Amino acid sequence: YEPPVPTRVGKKKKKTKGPDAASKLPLVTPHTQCRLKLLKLERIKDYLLMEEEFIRNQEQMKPLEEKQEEERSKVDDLRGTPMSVGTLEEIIDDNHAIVSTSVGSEHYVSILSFVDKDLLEPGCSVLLNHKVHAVIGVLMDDTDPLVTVMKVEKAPQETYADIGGLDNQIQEIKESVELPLTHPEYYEEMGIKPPKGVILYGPPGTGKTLLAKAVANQTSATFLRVVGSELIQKYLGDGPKLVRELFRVAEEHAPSIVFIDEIDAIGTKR
Amino acid sequence: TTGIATIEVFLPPRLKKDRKNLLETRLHITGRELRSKIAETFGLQENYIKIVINKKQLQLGKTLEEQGVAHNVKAMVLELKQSEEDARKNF
Amino acid sequence: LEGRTHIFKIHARSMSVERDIRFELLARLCPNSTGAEIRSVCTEAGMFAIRARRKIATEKDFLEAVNKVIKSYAKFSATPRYMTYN
Amino acid sequence: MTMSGERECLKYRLVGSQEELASWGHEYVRHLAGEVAKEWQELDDAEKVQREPLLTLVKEIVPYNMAHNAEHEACDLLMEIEQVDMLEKDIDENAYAKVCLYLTSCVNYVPEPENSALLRCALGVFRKFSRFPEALRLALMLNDMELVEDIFTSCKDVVVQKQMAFMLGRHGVFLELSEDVEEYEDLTEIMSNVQLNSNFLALARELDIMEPKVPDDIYKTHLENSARMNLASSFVNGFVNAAFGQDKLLTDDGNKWLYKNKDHGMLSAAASLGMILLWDVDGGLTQIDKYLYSSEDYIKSGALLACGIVNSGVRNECDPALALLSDYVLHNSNTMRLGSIFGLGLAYAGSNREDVLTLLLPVMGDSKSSMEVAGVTALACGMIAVGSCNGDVTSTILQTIMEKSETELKDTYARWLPLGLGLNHLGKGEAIEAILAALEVVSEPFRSFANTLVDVCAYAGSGNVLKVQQLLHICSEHFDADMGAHQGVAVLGIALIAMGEEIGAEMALRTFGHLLRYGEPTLRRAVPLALALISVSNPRLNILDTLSKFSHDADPEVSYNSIFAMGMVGSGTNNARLAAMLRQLAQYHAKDPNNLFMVRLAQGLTHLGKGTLTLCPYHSDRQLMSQVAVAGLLTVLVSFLDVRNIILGKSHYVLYGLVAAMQPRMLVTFDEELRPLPVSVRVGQAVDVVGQAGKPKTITGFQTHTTPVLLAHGERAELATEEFLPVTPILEGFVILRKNPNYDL
Amino acid sequence: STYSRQIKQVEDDIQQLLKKINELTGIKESDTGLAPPALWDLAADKQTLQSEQPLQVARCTKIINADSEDPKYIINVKQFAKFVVDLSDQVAPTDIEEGMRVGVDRNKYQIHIPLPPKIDPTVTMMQVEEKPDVTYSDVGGCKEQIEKLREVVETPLLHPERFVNLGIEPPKGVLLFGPPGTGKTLCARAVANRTDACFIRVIGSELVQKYVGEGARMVREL
Ligand SMILES: Nc1ncnc2c1ncn2[C@@H]1O[C@H](COP(=O)(O)OP(=O)(O)OP(=O)(O)O)[C@@H](O)[C@H]1O
Ligand SMILES: Nc1ncnc2c1ncn2[C@@H]1O[C@H](COP(=O)(O)OP(=O)(O)OP(=O)(O)O)[C@@H](O)[C@H]1O
Ligand SMILES: [Mg+2]
Ligand SMILES: [Mg+2]
Repeated sequence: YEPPVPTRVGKKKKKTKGPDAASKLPLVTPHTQCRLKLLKLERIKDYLLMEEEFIRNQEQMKPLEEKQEEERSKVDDLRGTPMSVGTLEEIIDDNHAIVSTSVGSEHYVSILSFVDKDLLEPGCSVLLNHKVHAVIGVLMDDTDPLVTVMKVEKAPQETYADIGGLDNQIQEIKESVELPLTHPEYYEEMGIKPPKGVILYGPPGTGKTLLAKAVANQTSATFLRVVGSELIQKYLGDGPKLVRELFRVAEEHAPSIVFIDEIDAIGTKR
Repeated sequence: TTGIATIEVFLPPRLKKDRKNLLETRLHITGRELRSKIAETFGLQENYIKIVINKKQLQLGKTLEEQGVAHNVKAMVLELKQSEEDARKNF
Repeated sequence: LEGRTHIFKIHARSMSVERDIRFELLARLCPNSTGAEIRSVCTEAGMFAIRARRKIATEKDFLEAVNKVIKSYAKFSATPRYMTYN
Repeated sequence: MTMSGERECLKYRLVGSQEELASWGHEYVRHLAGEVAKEWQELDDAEKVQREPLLTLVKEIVPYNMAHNAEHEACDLLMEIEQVDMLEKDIDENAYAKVCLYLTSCVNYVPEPENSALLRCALGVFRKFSRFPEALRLALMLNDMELVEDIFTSCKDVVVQKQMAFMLGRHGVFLELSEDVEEYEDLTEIMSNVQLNSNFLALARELDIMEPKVPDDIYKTHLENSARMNLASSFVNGFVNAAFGQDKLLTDDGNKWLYKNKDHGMLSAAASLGMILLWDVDGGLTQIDKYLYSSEDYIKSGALLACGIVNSGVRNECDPALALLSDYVLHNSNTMRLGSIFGLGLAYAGSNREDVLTLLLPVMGDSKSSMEVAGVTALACGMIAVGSCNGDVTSTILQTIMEKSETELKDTYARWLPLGLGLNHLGKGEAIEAILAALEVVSEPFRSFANTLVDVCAYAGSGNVLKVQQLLHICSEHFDADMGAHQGVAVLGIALIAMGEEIGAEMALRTFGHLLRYGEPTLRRAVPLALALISVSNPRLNILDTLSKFSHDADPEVSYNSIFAMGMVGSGTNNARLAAMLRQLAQYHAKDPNNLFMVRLAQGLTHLGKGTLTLCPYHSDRQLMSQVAVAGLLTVLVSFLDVRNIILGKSHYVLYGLVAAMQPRMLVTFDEELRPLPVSVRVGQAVDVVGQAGKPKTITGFQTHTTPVLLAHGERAELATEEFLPVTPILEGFVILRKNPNYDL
Repeated sequence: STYSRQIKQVEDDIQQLLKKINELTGIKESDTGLAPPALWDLAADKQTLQSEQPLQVARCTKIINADSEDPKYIINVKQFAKFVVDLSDQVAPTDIEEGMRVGVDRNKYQIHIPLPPKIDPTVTMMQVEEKPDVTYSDVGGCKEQIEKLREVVETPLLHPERFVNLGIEPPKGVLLFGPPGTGKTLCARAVANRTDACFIRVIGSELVQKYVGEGARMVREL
């Protein structure tokens, strides 16, 4: 007996998330309403016409069993109902995986073809057939309550005009969290990456959190707010775990701004 | 002119000489004499050179006019590793 | 000094610097500085040039960057405390 | 201006006051110009006495549009009325670059005859301003040999002529200058690429990659938790060390290694020894000579083909390859023949040399010449006469094709006979109708295969959506193999036509996906070849993932083609991710000799020339098509339509056709005396700069390197400083730099 | 502006065409992890669902009478049960060892396939799959340090033949130390970029766990 050899390189899912999928039409330039943009749009249109005619013909002389709605119905029949929710423990092969159900019992099952195999990573929530436990899908994990806790859903109403006297501070923070997003061409032409991190320090009530609110008002990036004392957890390793998950959520919603307010409170308070 | 041929010859870049160099010789001579004088005229060892005239390999036995050589003809020098007889005897 | 000059060359490679930037002088101006401080000096020189709406960073910009990073930020430097640990 | 204004807004401005147009507004005159074009389309011949004021309106509108940086809007006006000719009259020195750039960007989509019309108009604008390098590029896009000669001899600047000679040598176009022309010697040497080997070796020494690489360093078997194996390893050794002149495995005593291969493997392995000596004719033949005297039938002909591989891409004034290969094209042994014609074709690709073609042509008609030999002869004679529409080659290929029996045409080597024919008329367009009429008399299903092949080769790199529609109609009707052979050619033809411009290629990627999804095996056995052709040396992740999804395909031919396409797509890119995928496939396909051989081939291609070579047929900012590179890629890919019998069979030497497509992804800056000149440059992904006015950046995500740097696909390079002025705007290949008078003022 | 009306007309036509194409082909769902229909091998999926039976993961505990022709294997099926089973006819007796994970059927629980050892998913994700974008050319002033690091962590892997011949056992551990910002993690990223073997990044704070002995378990599984 020989162990199976996967054909996919690595064990992690595809990094790209939430793309245009099959609607990734080529970027036509220039955006100006000129005849060259017109010609590029016509070329895309002719390729779409050819594609449409070809697909219509193929589906026309395809068998009654092999039709888009018929194949979708067959996929539903293959999945069956209900579809159990298990945990992807290991990817043994391209079409074989060890998955653990909610009762803690593991099974060496087969991954069916219609499963999005690039969405499979260890620990991901998978959907399995009720009877044979074969992997029939991958469950799009719902937003964590902690993800909701960090993310600032509505931008604060405090703007830069509501801040008085912090002209230099506003300029310095804009050069690091606002200008790199609105005008990246400055940094690209200068050959430097923007200033990596920014810490606002000063006596209480001076306007550090007010400036952070003003940044959150006029930012196109996801804003995550965390108080330093929130990083102190009740269990060992839960603090590092929370920090790791906070920056994982920051990476998920890129571009993003992570505001670790009152950071010193992690150490000054016991 | 007067039965003397202007043969422009090409030298390998290893011998860092003027690649656009000229040889002058009779045509009654044969490929053996031409090869020997080509080796002498630019400081080369005769045993390890192949000669290319008129986009054809220089047959050594046949004389130049019966070879097909003419005036202002291009020549090419090939450095050889292992002699023809020694390469043939090698295996 | 040689290592700091090398780091300055590494981080200012893609910079739109002037023609006569004395990177050896800049390396001499920050005796005990980590490579991160040198990268920040390059970035802050670029930021000084950008703030003045200039596409090329002069030597004066690098001098102000050294003053801001090596000197002004020296209160927060992790270096003096951490070389006792190493 | 407010309502439709059909034949109205023009009319009152035409009959009313005829004062300066811009006095009535920019928007009003824009609407007036649009209406002018609309009614110009309506007007017939009998209304030629109706355009008297219209010419005045356009002659006043064009300078007005150029005054307010609305040059692109001006361009549409003369484009619609098909009267771009007077544009060159009103071009100023502040806008020639923008108008020429826009017109050139438009040419990829307008069909004939507006194709050549726009091309010649932009060429005239460039010529008026003495922008000789871009004028030469534009003429090369027009394949107008007379115009190439006129542009080359019109310029009085010797340095500009040297840069133009470098461009011509890269493109594979050669000129026979007159001895009266000053600096004839060096110009001819530049155009003949005799110094290409020395420049490449100097680069490699500078880029400290001169050390030879054993195929073990590519396989990396120590990280992994036969005759075919040896032949694959020889191919990897040839590909990785291509054009380097040194190898630890064949440049040493390679007799043990060379005899480690068996049967036709010895054919390729010895021929592989010519790959390391690519472009190094003088030194390469010095190593071929030792194996030229081998008694074994395969070794001598392998060295014969290695001769042509060595001479490929470089034009030697005293033809060595012809001399060494002429005496073996009618040899009694078919293997000595096979090596000789293929080497001669590789050595003189894109030359249209009448002497070589006359020496080679009777070989196809020889009785002793097998079908393999006839196909090889067709491939060669096509490669010499690629895009030339040679009458002799066409006539003899037609004679050979119709002389063969119907059962003889069942052999897949006959598939090479139209290809060379197709190579003869590569990119010519509508010059195949006589050829198609001649092919109509050929029996079927070979007639459909031949017709598809020649038609595609004629419309290669044109983007003609009509021909793509015809090819998709051919692909539509599937047959429950023997009758469906030409479907794979049509699938390859979609790529061969759509490769011209980026939008068409990205659009055709979806069509290739649909062909892989709905198509039959023979239909889907060619989609990987189409993906490789349309994205060669361009390892974009979409095509790589698509090919990976089918690497372990149920159909063995689909698997082989997908693996080879993965290799070709990242060929010469040295892609780390693709190398990891290929290693994983080698582990997965360990017990499958054919799939493992394909994986080794892909690994060898991925590190072609140690990452310093490219197989992409497009240079000069992906606007100039290299006909020799297209011919080599076409040879290999069409031979891959029968990978079971040709590649995996006894005819793997056809892979050396890729030698015709090997060029260095180069940026070497030379002084005015042709010595190397290191300069700081910025290399970054190319950015389209059509439309947006002012000075837009043409590169994004760039880095600063010294000039001896390798440019990836789609990566432009701009001089970082202004100390030097480039002779040509395109910073690819060999570029000459001149000291800027403004710098250090 | 003269082309604007035609621009919008052709753009709307293109959007309608794209929607129409997606109607016949697919691209939908994506919340239940459905692959695009171009990859649906439904007949093979049905054949797999019928022929390929599910296998419960158990752990072999003891082999009784391994010498004779009737060896019985005590398996511990996770949270399910414990059984005394026998190997299937398609598994060699020497392919199953005590203490290794196996996969058995649901009817007679006969051992059907030996399985890889269980590894924590958090440990599995610790291995680097995307190499960093830092080379040794991005580290300045550390010539001797980089050379010493490479001749321990890179050279023995690249060219082991230079070490076995002289009976040489290369060092198997390197500690990079220095003040913050000096380039320790930069050099580690350079190593991970240049390396070809499996590279695993472990942060010390990741080895701190809530429960007793869990960190040692993660180290053992690593
Ligand atoms: N410079 C200022 N201009 C205008 N309003 C200000 C300024 N500084 C503070 N404020 C007001 O004071 C309020 C409270 O200050 P804020 O919470 O921003 O201070 P802080 O420096 O972040 O303090 P802490 O250290 O206590 O977190 C703000 O919401 C804002 O309305
Ligand atoms: N020798 C160096 N050459 C070039 N750049 C350097 C060098 N040392 C540090 N840098 C720069 O400074 C940054 C400091 O980050 P780095 O990961 O190297 O720090 P570190 O030594 O691991 O610090 P810490 O001990 O806080 O983890 C690097 O990302 C790099 O950009
Ligand atoms: Mg606060
Ligand atoms: Mg660190």
